[PDB]
Amino acid sequence: APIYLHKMPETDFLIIRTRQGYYIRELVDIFVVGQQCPLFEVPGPNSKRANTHIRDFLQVFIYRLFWKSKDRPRRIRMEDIKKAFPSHSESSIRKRLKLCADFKRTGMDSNWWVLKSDFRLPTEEEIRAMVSPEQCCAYYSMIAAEQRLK
Amino acid sequence: RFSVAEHQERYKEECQRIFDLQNKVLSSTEVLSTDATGRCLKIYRTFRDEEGKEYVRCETVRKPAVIDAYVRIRTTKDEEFHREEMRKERRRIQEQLRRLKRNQEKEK
Amino acid sequence: KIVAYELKTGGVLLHPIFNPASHLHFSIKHPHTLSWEYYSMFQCKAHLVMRLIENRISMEFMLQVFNKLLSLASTASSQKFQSHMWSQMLVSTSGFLKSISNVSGKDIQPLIKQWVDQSGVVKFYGSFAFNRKRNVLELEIKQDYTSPGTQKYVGPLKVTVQELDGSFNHTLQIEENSLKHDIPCHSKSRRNKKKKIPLMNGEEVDMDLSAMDADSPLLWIRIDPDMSVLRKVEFEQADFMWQYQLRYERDVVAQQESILALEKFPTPASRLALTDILEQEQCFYRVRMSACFCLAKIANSMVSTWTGPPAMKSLFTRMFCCKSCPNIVKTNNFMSFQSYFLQKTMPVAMALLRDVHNLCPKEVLTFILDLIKYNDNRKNKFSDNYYRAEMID
Amino acid sequence: PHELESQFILRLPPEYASTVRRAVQSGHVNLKDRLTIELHPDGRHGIVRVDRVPLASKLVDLPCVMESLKTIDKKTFYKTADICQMLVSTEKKFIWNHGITLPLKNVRKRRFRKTAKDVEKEVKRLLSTDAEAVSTRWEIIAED
DNA sequence: CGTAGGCACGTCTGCTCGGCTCGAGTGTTCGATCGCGACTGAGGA
Repeated sequence: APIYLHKMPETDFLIIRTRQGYYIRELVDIFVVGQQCPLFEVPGPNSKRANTHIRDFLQVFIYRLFWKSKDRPRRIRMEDIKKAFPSHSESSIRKRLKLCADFKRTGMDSNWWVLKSDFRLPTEEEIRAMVSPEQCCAYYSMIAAEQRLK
Repeated sequence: RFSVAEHQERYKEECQRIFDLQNKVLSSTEVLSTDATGRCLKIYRTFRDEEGKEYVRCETVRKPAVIDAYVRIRTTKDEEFHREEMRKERRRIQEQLRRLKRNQEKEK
Repeated sequence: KIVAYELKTGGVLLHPIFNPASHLHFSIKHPHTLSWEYYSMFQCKAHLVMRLIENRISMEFMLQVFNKLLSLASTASSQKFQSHMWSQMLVSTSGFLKSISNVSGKDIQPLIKQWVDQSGVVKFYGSFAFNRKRNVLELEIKQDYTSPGTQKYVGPLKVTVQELDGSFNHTLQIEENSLKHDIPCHSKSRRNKKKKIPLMNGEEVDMDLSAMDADSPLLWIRIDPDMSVLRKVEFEQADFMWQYQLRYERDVVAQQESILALEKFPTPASRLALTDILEQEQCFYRVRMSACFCLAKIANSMVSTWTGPPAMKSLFTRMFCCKSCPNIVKTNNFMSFQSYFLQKTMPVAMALLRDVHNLCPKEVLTFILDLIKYNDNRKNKFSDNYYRAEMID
Repeated sequence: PHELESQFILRLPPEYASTVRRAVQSGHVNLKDRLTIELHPDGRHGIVRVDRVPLASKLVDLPCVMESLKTIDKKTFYKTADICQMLVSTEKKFIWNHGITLPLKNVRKRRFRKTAKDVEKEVKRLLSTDAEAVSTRWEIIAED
């Protein structure tokens, strides 16, 4: 997108607030961004690319929760995923956990989804190759436009 | 009756013209001076006050935006014919489980 | 070279830890106890693993790594302090990986763990089947990991399928328990109309689709085309797919592997494919030099079927002899450097022709002797010693 | 965990902006005592106190979306936050029509495409009143 | 008095059915040239 450098107004400063306090910078350079020329295609609603991105995003989140688990048989809880993705029906989450995990009801690891012993958890570069950040931006543009149209 | 170079060149020139108008307006440091039915919706509501009373409230909505969103739910709820249904499903599951236990008793 | 050496004896272990390699009859703790063939294969495997690191982390970041090492060394090289700073001129593995992680933000520790610390190459056996109903291509890739030189690959794997709609790349995840990989296939509407089939590069060509199957759109398959692993591939295509891959591919390693795989199919369509490769300038010359020997082997295998003259003789008289005299060779002008190499390699392959009696024919031996007699080199600006030496060969 | 930082723009009167700018570019902690910000529980009202002199403030919504972009080499820029609010110092009142840059003035009125068919919340309240009721009578009306 | 054998939820398992997307495959329409006969001015008998 074509950008155009303008000097800042003489009255405006930039306040960065966090939990601890306010911080102030001056700004001197501000660009105006023209009409964008899109290089990535935003998917449509209920598209095949849309549902593929939703499934791959849920799978990447599940793999990264398994990597974060400290238990020697890696184990996660279902309501962590239900807190992250609350619009998802639990059939889809159980579909993602069906391969790569199993539910232990009794004994040790009870009410946990332990990782299968034959399953090799993917490395960091494979998980990065699953979903790209630009696909997430295209999905966020689609669902925001879905809301505005709705 | 051109169907080829005319359309392509026309599109190209309109593209250069718009690109060049946008560049100029945006980079300008010039200061800019600060500058169907025609039908409303009316609703009558019947409620009971403390002790004993039956007051009725007639409320008129003149906002056509509020109208559209209001009516669309009724028309949907009119075609929509639930916590009660979930309770009914729970009762059904209890009955089915009792029947299964009776079947187990019959088998043993 | 390295897959032959590592399957022959054990494997080359870059970066051992101090024995770490006990499969081989010398100690790898010191350079002066290494076998010389091991030293040669060590340098060879080191530069191929560096090409793999360039494949994971792009070439400009790789040159930035090398420039950072050189710049640390040249700031170190001007100090006078006795090695307070002169040891920045010495590189290590941990320092090299740390500089890579500094310039790129990715670390290569799985790739380092697989191809450096582990000492093995991988073997791929592939076979496909086209499902016409669901329009999919079911690949079947199995590894031989129980041979003495081999190891098991669990990473991703690129495969390139040339169908009628073009060339498509697919990434396959080859875990330990994996065997069947279903990839999707495109249309076959470039057989409905005669349109040109688009290639791996941007161009497109006219293909003779009479040899292709009617139900499958796919023309050829290549497992790991970019040589992104240290591998030996054994793919089972059909012979027309090998001939299409020899003719219309825009990759020299795929043309070479199709030449290497056409020796098992001595059909006359393969003879036509190799002869069309031999006649074709704008093919890479080392592919035509291989097609000479492949054509000689195929010609030896289809005796009592061969129709006309011996192989490559009419082609030699068409390319390198006079128009008015077929058995007199043209006077030597070696200024093209690709028909020079092809001219000096074609009788060497032509002499491997054999008759039904297992004796070289007296039509090819007489042709080679007439190539020797009528040799005139008083007119080119180049010497004749290699061409005459190849005539003796 | 990590919480995304919340950056906004502070607009001051021009003499007070010059004193605050001089104190910022000086860099001492003397500025910390001089400049304070008190945000009222309205959420859209405040005091900015420059040199202990109170100024009345309003937190307004900006028509465009700005993004802070940091850099280390001035060739690649990383987005750090989204700015949409400004605490100008001196509902419909809390919406700013103009943009910060000079070319963007009256952007909301002129350079913004408007598509139309609070209101949703009012409809939800009406539905709740209908539920708490017993009998509901409705008619699309005419002039009356 | 204690003490082991039957009733509610929660979450997962598995199969069935209906709906939606999406691309391959096939038939249909319409401008874009190709060729034929003809129109119509034109320099030599």
